[PDB]
Amino acid sequence: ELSGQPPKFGGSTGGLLSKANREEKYAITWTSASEQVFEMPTGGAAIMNEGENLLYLARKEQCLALGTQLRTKFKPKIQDYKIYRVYPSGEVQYLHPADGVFPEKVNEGREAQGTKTRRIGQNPEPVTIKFSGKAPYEV
Amino acid sequence: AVPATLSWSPKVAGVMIACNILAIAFGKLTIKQQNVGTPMPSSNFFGGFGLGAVLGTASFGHILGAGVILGLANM
Amino acid sequence: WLTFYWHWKHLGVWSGNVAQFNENSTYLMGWFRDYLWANSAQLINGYNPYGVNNLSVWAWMFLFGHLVWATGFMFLISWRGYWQELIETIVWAHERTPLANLVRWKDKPVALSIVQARLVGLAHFTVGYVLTYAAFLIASTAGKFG
Amino acid sequence: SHSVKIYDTCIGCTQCVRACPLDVLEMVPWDGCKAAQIASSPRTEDCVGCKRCETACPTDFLSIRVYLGAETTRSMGLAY
Amino acid sequence: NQVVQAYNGDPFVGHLSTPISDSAFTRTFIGNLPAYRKGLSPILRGLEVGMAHGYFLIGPWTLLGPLRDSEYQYIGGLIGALALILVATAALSSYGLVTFQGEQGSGDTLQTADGWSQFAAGFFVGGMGGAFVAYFLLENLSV
Amino acid sequence: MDGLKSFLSTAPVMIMALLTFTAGILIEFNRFYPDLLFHP
Amino acid sequence: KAKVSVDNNPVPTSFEKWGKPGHFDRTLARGPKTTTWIWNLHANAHDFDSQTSDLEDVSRKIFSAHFGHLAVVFVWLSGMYFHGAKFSNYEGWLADPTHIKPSAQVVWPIVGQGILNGDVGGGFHGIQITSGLFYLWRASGFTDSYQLYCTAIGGLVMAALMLFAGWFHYHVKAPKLEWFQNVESMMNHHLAGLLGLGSLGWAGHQIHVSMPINKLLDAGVAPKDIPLPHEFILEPSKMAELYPSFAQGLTPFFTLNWGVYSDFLTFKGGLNPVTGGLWLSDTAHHHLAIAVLFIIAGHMYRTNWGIGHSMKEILEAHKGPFTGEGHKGLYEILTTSWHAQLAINLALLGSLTIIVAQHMYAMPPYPYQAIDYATQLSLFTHHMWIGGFLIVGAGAHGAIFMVRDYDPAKNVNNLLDRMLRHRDAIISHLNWVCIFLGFHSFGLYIHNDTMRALGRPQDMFSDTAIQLQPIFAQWVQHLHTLAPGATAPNALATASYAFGGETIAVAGKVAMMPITLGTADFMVHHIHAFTIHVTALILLKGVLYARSSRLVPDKANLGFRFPCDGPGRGGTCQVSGWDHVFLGLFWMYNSLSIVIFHFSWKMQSDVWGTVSPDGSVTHVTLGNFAQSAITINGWLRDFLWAQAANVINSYGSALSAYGIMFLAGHFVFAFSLMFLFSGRGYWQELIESIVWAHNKLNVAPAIQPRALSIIQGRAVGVAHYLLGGIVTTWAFFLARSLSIG
Amino acid sequence: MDGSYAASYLPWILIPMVGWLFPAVTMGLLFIHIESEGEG
Ligand code: CLA
Ligand code: CLA
Ligand code: CLA
Ligand code: CLA
Ligand code: CLA
Ligand SMILES: CCCCCCCCCCCCCCCC(=O)OC[C@H](COP(=O)(O)OC[C@@H](O)CO)OC(=O)CCCCCCCCCCCCCCC
Repeated sequence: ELSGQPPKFGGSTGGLLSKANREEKYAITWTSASEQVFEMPTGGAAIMNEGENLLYLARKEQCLALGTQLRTKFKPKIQDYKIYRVYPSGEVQYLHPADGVFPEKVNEGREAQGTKTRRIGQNPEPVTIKFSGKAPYEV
Repeated sequence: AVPATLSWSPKVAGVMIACNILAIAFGKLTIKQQNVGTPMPSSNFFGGFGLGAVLGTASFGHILGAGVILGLANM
Repeated sequence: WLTFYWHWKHLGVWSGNVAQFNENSTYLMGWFRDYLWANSAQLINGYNPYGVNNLSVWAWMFLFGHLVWATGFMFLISWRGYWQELIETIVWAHERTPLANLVRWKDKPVALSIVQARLVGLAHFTVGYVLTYAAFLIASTAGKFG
Repeated sequence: SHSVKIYDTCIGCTQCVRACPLDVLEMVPWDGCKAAQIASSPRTEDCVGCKRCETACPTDFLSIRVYLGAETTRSMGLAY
Repeated sequence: NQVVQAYNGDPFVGHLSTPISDSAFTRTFIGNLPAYRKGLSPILRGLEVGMAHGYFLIGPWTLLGPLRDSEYQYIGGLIGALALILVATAALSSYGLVTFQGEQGSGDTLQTADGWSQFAAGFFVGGMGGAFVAYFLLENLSV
Repeated sequence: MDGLKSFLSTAPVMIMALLTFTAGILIEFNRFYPDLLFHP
Repeated sequence: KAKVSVDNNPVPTSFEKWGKPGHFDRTLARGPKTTTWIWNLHANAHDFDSQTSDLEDVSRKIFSAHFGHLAVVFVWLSGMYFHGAKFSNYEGWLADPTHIKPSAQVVWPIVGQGILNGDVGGGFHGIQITSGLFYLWRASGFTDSYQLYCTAIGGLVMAALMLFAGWFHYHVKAPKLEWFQNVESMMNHHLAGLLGLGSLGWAGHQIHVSMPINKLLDAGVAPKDIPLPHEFILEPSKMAELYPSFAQGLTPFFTLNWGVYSDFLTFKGGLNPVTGGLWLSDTAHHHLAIAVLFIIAGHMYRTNWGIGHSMKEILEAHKGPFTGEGHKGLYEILTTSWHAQLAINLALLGSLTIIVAQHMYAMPPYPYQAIDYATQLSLFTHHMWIGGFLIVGAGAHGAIFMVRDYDPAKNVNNLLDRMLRHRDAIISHLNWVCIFLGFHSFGLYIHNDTMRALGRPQDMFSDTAIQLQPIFAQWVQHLHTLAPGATAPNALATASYAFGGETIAVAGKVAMMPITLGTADFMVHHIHAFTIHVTALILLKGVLYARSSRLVPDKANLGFRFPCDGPGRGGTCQVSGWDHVFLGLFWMYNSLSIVIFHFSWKMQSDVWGTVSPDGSVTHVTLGNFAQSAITINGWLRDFLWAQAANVINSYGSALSAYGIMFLAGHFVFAFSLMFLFSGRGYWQELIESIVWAHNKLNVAPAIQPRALSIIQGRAVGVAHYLLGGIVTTWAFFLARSLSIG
Repeated sequence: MDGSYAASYLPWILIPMVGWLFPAVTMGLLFIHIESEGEG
């Protein structure tokens, strides 16, 4: 499964709701060298332990916001945070980072999908592709 | 129907001095920092108090005496 | 503007007092006083602390329009994110209430979209705008003449 | 879900990737620019259409465009 | 000492322990309500809930309703309560029809189509019973 | 002073100066010759 | 031998940076590339926190700017004094105050505005003023124009002194940061040296100057036969024959035989039957007691002799079981963040101004004020608007603090953290109470309207129908009326006749009479409660959710003032705290408008009026409030329509300037809707076309024009909207109240 | 309420149906239809 040792937090009302155990939730794990204080994206501040920490949140944006805070708002930076999606059936899908290297930097083994080979000004006219169920970008 | 007050008399002086001495007794045990600030020449006679402590307890004594004297005059 | 002009001119024509419009239509205070303030007297007295006459429905609809027109300003002025945050708080409140978690929604409540907000505000605005003037016109002309 | 498309005017400046808060973009090797890299959007199912990526793009008009479409729980950013 | 802590041992859930969220008295009072009690059939649950919810609805129309002045006052309250309970049963039945029409489970017998339908029927009959007993108490003579 | 002259030549100060000049022109012309509906 | 610590000549006094606008900001210093650079210049000016990161530098800037605002206020005050000395009929009004209207503005005749110089009685022609300055001056013992002129000169001199003080204490000798963080010493000096000493000096002035002059004036002495104020000092016998106790001297004060002073230090209460104001001896004992209390209180916090409490100790020592760390950590919050201090002070001062407005009409202090209805209404509305604006600013700058100065590391399990941790509960319960109040309260009005419309008056919520009696306020009024009897034995009359008692009337006009409370008053007070809770909901949600929210989890990185996070998540318009303030401004306007309408109509209908010599009272609107103010149609017909006859018909008289202004108010309001209802993309495209037009003729500007930003558009809309509405209400109230008395 | 027009009893039943019965029925059916899962 996953690791443990949740950060020392008093809890709040801004945390998980029913969807967490009915649709999906998210997990973020990271190893910190000191037992310090960070800001919970759900309101309030929590103490993260010295060693490994695991935290459950409701949205991927919250996990990535906490990752940004970890990476930027600490003098000894954190680079080993991992974000998984936890399905209600216990199946865990490892989301971020995808290949282990940060997406901001070029790395081999990527597929280059979503790329058009034309300029944005060379898109086909809407009238020509009428009754095709596709917008100009879709072709 | 204004409350009746008291013209100056030795009994009023005694009440004021008693209130002042009770105030100094209160400050002898209630004040946290006492030997602080500008000191007094013969500190022993004031229980090790400083100038600020002496002034504070004396002002508190006059305040307490004023309250007690007015309340007593309005018996 | 068009209908105000037509109505004032024809009120003067029907009453015979064309001089009123001929004099007081050259400055805006005349429009405010001799047309809006002056003719409203019969309308707003449709129902009184002393009684009620046949213009009561028109006074009620007049206030109804003055209300819907103002209601449109919520959607025209305030925008979505505020209401989405408020709805999130309400959702939290409903989910944590005993005896109310038994009943749960099927479609997740959300705030109205931006374009939907503009459309709804404009609709409330237009309905109030039409109803207010319709009530005023009918009531004034019916009380004065009918 | 929303559709994120990258056109051939990208200069491999990586601003769009960093500006994305939901980790939808990525840097892939390329040859059409000096930087020899281009932007890709492999995880568009996680894009919320916040348009920060477009706001970060420095090219004339936009080398990266976001078209909003069908709304799911992820793309609507719902926590409930 | 600290009367406020995590909700049921997991802080990360969107709730907090309060002297009214998980106190012993709170759980005891809530857990023994007809909608939350143990070992109660859905039909009987509905009967018990409807009895009270229709009993208390007799009030406002009897004292504030348009017929409060006339002798047709408690009757007006009764009619209002009966109409309200009827519409309530219609809404309950609609909710049951639209909610549990997919997969069916028996972990909770209230959260199933047949269970919810029985709850609605018992709620109807309890509403009638409570409204009528309230009318019988309030209304003078008429016997 | 260089900075003083530069500040005096900034946009708001200059537009205020021109506006007050024109206002004075109009005020004086209307004090000496009031009620000019047209040129007869 | 003082805690002072300053730096010498930190900022040179040079003129060059005056010629480089935008110098303070790094971005603006690059000159203008688009028109937005101009707007950012005027907006980023007095925000020093973003300009520099040195807290000491920010503090020095704030200190100097506060000197500047003091200089501006002093210039304004000297202007009022001069314009009352030279261009007023104060000496004329002082002779027959019940027959001469106050007037201190005179209009040059240029294009026919000389019609504005209306007849105020006694052969004087000028604008009637409603600020109540004449009554304040008479209450200060003013009798000559030369004294007012000297006061104006002194105000000018003080303004110059404050300006020089700002220049010195910034550009030459600037205090260090540790000097500012002497919150204990600051509180001591400002509680004792500023408030207590000020009130003591004012009480001395009242006793030694104002009270004898007013006593002589009320007896019929001509305003020129009264001696100059210093004559009561140079000849103490006259003071001793006005008050016998002055013969006794200062001995009873030091012997604590204070009873003999009771001839001029009274506890009368009520109002002066001749001037319609409070007894000046009451204000003397009042300001004296206030001075004594503040002087005592200023000796609380320890500064340099160990005697006294310590704020940090009290803050860390007040904590309970429900609150974890409790009040700990707040001392560093309030001694390192200017915005938190600004928020607290703004909220408290706004509430204080509201209290001033609410208490200043029921106990009219100044002579002949309650008899002047226009002044009462103007002062009430003015200070209430000031209070509302201050409270909204409190909310705004609290949100600013939360975004900027908050640090999670220093607030672990303190009160602030636990606030941030049950905020959903707070907002949910407050939202529910807002909905409940709105529904029940306003639906009462709608229900009454419908019942009246249908010919069902017995089903209404009226006093002759289903009644909603505010029995609690009635009980408290009954109690406060009985206070002179036993609960406050040494008081002669009630604190105010608003609670109950006799009717006090000066000349023929009622000064103050009991203000009963019924069904309509119940509904209006609960409407006030509803509007206030809603405004609090908006501002509190803005403050609590500023850092982040479920929708946007990193709102803090976007700043306090940002328009949106984009059309994503279904649309994220107006999520910042700034937008919360922008939305709260409208609700503050709505609440205060309802409050001032309530005050105006209730006063006109139940209090103000005239008195027949028999003893009967005829009110201005013949007591129609108790039956018409229970429906919206009543507030439309009997208040907005009926009472607007005095303003629309103002053309051709001296009140025309109000009528004009009234229409002006009705215009700008509508104008603001151009900015609230639209968006900047349309205007950007229109500007593109217009720029093409100016480009065709080679006349395009170098500074490329741009449509206003989203935040700027919202700000412009709200500003012009508030201006239009408030100007409308001001013109309406002034024109109405200058036509009834 | 009553009137002198022919068939005065028709409003007595028609108006409640168009005011209560018809709206209740149509909103119930619409709510049922708009929530039926699948068959998109
Ligand atoms: C020990 C001897 C003694 C005696 C016999 C009296 C006797 C008297 N004193 Mg007195 N006094 C004394 C000592 C004494 N005093 C001392 C030592 C002090 C100084 C601390 C005072 C200070 C003092 C003051 C300042 C006053 C009196 C007054 C009085 C008289 C009325 C008191 C009363 O209950 O009415 C009052 C009864 C009430 C029910 C009123 C209390 C309700 C108030 C309004 C609540 C206020 C709310 C408050 C602001 C909120 C709390 C803030 C803060 C404390 C947290 C009474 C003759 C009063 C007087 O002379 O009146 C003519 C008066 O004003 N005394
Ligand atoms: C006349 C115009 C108008 C009206 C009615 C409202 C009404 C409301 N606003 Mg709003 N608003 C307006 C203008 C208006 N606003 C404008 C111009 C702005 C721009 C600044 C805003 C900005 C604004 C904000 C920022 C907020 C509100 C909030 C609220 C709610 C407050 C809760 C309340 O009053 O109880 C509920 C509403 C009422 C009692 C309204 C009266 C309804 C009648 C009396 C009952 C009708 C009976 C029944 C429904 C009939 C059924 C008929 C059948 C055919 C269905 C409420 C929905 C707050 C909110 O979310 O709620 C707490 C909030 O945060 N508004
Ligand atoms: C007797 C002591 C004393 C007094 C009266 C004041 C008074 C004031 N301080 Mg202050 N202060 C003091 C001690 C004092 N301070 C100490 C010891 C410190 C160090 C901790 C500070 C640090 C401090 C800061 C950091 C700031 C102030 C500010 C202010 C002003 C607040 C604005 C206001 O309320 O308008 C009320 C205005 C008036 C009542 C008009 C008074 C005009 C002058 C300044 C008063 C001079 C009176 C003086 C005693 C001479 C009178 C003698 C004789 C004529 C009777 C106010 C004038 C603020 C400021 O900058 O304002 C300029 C501010 O930000 N104070
Ligand atoms: C003691 C009072 C006080 C003080 C010292 C400050 C200080 C500050 N505020 Mg604050 N504020 C206050 C009261 C106060 N505020 C109140 C009462 C409100 C509620 C409306 C606000 C709302 C507020 C917001 C929303 C913001 C600030 C900001 C700021 C910062 C500087 C930027 C700024 O506003 O300057 C520049 C100010 C202007 C350019 C305003 C000029 C334009 C005004 C609106 C026109 C007024 C017209 C006038 C009323 C009538 C003229 C009519 C016309 C025909 C001539 C600064 C820390 C800003 C910030 O975040 O900085 C950190 C910010 O965004 N404040
Ligand atoms: C669209 C035309 C129209 C409209 C607006 C009305 C309006 C009205 N009719 Mg009426 N009526 C109509 C046509 C219409 N009638 C026709 C053609 C007939 C002959 C069968 C009748 C026979 C009739 C009777 C016998 C009575 C009314 C009554 C009434 C009033 C009660 C409300 C009501 O409609 O329910 C009752 C009305 C009906 C059930 C009529 C059926 C509807 C007609 C036949 C077709 C309407 C279809 C329409 C186009 C659908 C548009 C959908 C759109 C909203 C999206 C109301 C003023 C009552 C009345 O006067 O009370 C005082 C009453 O007793 N109507
Ligand atoms: C009197 C006028 C009519 C009003 C009657 C209505 C009363 C209804 C509620 C009771 C108020 C009790 C407050 C006690 C509460 C109190 O004593 O706090 C006690 C507790 C703090 O106790 P400690 O001793 O731990 O405090 C340590 C402190 O020194 C700070 O660290 O605070 C909390 O638990 C906060 C939770 C409040 C959560 C409930 C908030 C209710 C908000 C609504 C208030 C409604 C009434 C508003 C009237 C203006």
